[PDB]
Amino acid sequence: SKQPDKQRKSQRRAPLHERHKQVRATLSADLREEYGVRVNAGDTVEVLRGDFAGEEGEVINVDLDKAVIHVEDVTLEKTDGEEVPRPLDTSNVRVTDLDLEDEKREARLE
Amino acid sequence: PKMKTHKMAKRRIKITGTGKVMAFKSGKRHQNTGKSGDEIRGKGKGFVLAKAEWARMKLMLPR
RNA sequence: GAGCCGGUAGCGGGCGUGGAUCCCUGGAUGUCCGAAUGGGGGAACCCGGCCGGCGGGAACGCCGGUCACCGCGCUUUUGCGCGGGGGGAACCUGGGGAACUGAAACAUCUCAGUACCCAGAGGAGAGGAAAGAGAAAUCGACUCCCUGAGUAGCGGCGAGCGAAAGGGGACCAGCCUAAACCGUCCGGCUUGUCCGGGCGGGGUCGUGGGGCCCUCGGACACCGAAUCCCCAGCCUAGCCGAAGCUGUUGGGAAGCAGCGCCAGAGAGGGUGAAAGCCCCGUAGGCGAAAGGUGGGGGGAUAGGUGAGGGUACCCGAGUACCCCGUGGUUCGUGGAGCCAUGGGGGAAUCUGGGCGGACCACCGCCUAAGGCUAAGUACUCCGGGUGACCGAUAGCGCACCAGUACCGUGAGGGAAAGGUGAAAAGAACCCCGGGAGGGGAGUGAAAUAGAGCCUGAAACCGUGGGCUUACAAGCAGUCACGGCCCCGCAAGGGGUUGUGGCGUGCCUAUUGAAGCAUGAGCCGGCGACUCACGGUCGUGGGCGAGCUUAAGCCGUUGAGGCGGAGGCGUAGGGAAACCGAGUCCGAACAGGGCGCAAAGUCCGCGGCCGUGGACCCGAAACCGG
RNA sequence: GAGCUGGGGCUAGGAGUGAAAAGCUAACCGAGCCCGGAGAUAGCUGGUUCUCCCCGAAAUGACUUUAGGGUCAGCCUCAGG
RNA sequence: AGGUGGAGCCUGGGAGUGAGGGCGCGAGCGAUAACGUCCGCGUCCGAGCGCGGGAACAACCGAGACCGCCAGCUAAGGCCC
RNA sequence: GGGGGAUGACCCCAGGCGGUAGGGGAGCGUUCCCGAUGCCGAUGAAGGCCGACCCGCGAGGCGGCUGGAGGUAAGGGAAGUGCGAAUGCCGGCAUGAGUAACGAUAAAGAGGGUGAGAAUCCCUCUCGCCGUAAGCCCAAGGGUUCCUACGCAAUGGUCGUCAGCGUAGGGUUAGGCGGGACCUAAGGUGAAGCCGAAAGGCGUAGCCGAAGGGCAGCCGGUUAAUAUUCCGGCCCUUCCCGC
RNA sequence: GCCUCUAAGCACAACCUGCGGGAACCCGUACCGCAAACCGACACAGGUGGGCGGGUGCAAGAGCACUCAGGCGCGCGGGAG
RNA sequence: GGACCCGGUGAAAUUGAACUGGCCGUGAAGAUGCGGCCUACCCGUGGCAGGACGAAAAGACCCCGUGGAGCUUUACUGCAG
Repeated sequence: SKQPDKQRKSQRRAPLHERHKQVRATLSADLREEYGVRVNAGDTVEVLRGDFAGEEGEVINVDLDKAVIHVEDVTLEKTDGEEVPRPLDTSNVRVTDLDLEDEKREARLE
Repeated sequence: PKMKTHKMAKRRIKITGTGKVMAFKSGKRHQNTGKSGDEIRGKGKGFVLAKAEWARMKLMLPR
């Protein structure tokens, strides 16, 4: 990991959880400030960019896989019709309501 | 890297600081030449100009 | 650390924090081929002994396991138990080993001991404590880098080939056995005293070893391993990890503006258009294991050698030495040695025996005719780092269902081909139509971004328009004058031409060229005076005695700085002895070289000259497998 | 019938075979073909790129297994005296 | 002596052609034959000594092409079209 | 060259200036490395497309249209650098040219049928060509090409609803047929044996080696395809255990 | 395969026979196949080994003319002459 | 039976480029393109060969490179035997 391309080499080829490494971030005031150690993943938040910028929503699906996730809110409808969840650019991602009602959620991040 | 007809460098050859070079008369003698005497008095040294450039050069360096 | 059943996105179904996917390491399966090895064979198939369940044997009997090739030691007995062989890009030594081409032919020579083939060792082999080097009574392993030196020198003295000791540097490092002398024996002959092989003595580093007699003397000396954990390094994932938000032009902002923080980590990359502070598992910096491989380093293992004189003496080899015929060496037959050997003679055991280049005297060196020896140099399949290194005809030829498609019987050849977008949101539905494909709607910032769908130029085929075209010559055309047509650089120009006016295309090689001499159908991209070491003049400049190897150290950036063997100038003149601002010819003051300082030297950048495939492609041929 | 033939094989490419012309040897063997020496040498042949300034050539003589090469001269050019 | 004016000389780096023809003249050969060749004296061309002339024609007579389209004298050569 | 040049420049006149090999000087764009107290751009990097300002020039600038993301260096450094042009290499693209060819002069024509559309398919009726073949068969070679249901984009040197073309499904069974579970000649291997510098050469016996030797059957039926194997009727062989 | 037999074991259990029960594998087949499915790079009038090859006529006969069974009209059709 | 007219398909070497006439002259000496002149409307298809020094191929006949390759003998040398 000392060159441009060795980034694709220990992130997605190595431990997929390394991609978890990607789900990385912070969120609201509470929690955050409070720290930032111990995540949740499929939590809630509210992006901060892209037309949808400054929006309200929640963490639907830990997609690490595709390299990002989905946010019920954030989405769109096809052209045939039916609606649908859009792709979640890892990038602009916000979480404040730190999914933690599940004791195991509060025993790791908040 | 370089050397030189080391030869000629051997036989006939060798320069003066002057930037010039000379080798022994070279009329006839030392082969056929019952010929004469005074003719004998015909072997000191001969300094040819112009060409003495291939020469010198080609030798260049040590001599 | 919380998602997954690989690239498959799709249907149908499912595992999971009372630690799934996957990252590691050590496992158990590993069907058939392939050194193949049980036997055969046109590989990937077909055949046999022993055990084996016993197995459907419904009231009737099989696969599985197995096993065994052959050359190697030798507990020999009837031989039981260990090693090998096959690979492998490049690199290593041995075994064998060539023409081209240069010499402007070519027989000597060169390319070379190169290219190739063969065998085999290794992770490195090569080599390696000297019958060495040379001569200052000086040096000491081998190797490798610089230097010595393009010197001494080899030669149809032609083209060329072209050492070494010594000095500087990296490394260090030393040991064994036959080596019958002693004793031990075991086996023979046949009892003695012979040869024999296992045990020690010694088991030689730079001359010693034994055997005898008296002095001995009575603990720190580990190698190539052997050993223990040690930091065992790495082995993939180890994990934390400083600090901004609002406003805004925007389809998108991380941009434009306002305030705000970081900081040994403003390395880069991903983020809808360019962030230190959004993601980054990055540089900040600390982190990390029960298994696979070291030095460093600690210890005993420590294996192991380690002092005195004397005596008549016996103890590292079967061929040294010599004659002929080759080798290697700088040595091409030479005044020609050392070492290595093809044939034939066939010595010595320390006043022995080679050596210092024919030989000889004397001096000086060394002690052969067995063996082992890490480290210092080479090489990249592998993994990383870095780029005045490339961008799809460049780079490996091959950026991803390529050494595959494809021609070749074979050995072998050996290609082309990447790019939508922010993500599919990849075009439901309606239309002409057998469809493909075209018309609308919808995504959309734009689809003349639309599915081989970024940029998408030229050549070349179309569709309309301006001008122009039927008594006319030349590719061309360009100068004059005229009419139609447009004047986003208006009283000046655009475009097109009717006439007339003067006109032989374009490249190489040519005395000479339009050409009827050749070169080219058209467009686009590749495509040809380069680099290195020398030398050579010119110039930009640092000191005049000027200047640096190789290496040692220092190194986000990584910062150069020390290193003084050398080499050119400091006189030269001469074959040399040698002399020397003088000298060689000579016996003569007659000339040749030089003196007279004018002094360079290193470097940079250039026009060139030699070695180079070396301005670029071009053939018939020779030589290897 | 030194007859034509299928199938199985043996020889081999400086060497084979050849009722023999130098024939045939995977469709051109007067010495095969592939990879290697190797990008062989190649007075010959072509090829030999952007602009512009300045001057201005020879096609003779001398020696060459040299004559359609090239050495030295002669005629060019730039730097200083 | 030099009116000249701009060639000359030495040292030094970098070169190219190393085989040409055409015309006049003086010679050689040759059938005084050839756009023949062979030596000389000047010129000439050199793939641009490109333009004028002689119809056209490197080339022989005149000429030295830095550039200026709607100037002026002439050369050689011409002026009935 | 020369008369004074302030750095330009300005004035005189002398004085030419046509030029290939080839010699000297000066400049231009090309991709890179500086960022010598350098950074432009979503109101476009760049390339592209088009032009009546700047230069002798090779280029510049600059304005209009295009296109999705870069890179510029005011100055010095570096180099795989500038192309008609090599019967050049690679790619495309025109020629001749809507002429030359349909691969044997063994000819067809008619009615119906299917289909979006049939000279070129299916049924049917005349007619022509085989007939030693343009026959069935065994082999060798090639390997699903064979059948059946769908379909025609390209291959079919025209069509094409046809295919020996596409996708999907399915097809070929043997104690007695062939190959082995048997045999040897050539030849090839090859423990022993024999000779090579090494790789290797030869080579006994034994083994490999075939439509040569040997070996136990035949006729009918039966699907979209198989058949001496599937049906059935008829004919057998070798091994094993028992008596 | 048939007969002769050593080693050798049978010699109330070795081989021949008779009857009855029991056993019988490995891999090959489609269709093309004087050929668009095989070699000639292509649906190329080129080659490729064995089996009677049906008849009528001709002295005979795989030669010949017509045709049996089975095969096919050549994979480009019209139209002037 | 092609060729010709129809429908269907639809190549190919060579070629700088071209709107390419005859003449008699010319030039490097056998010209559609240069001079003078004479005929001269624009395009096409079925043809006929003459010229475009037509196409094929960087002459095999030639000479030149102190090129190459094969056979020959009292060529030179050297090896096999």
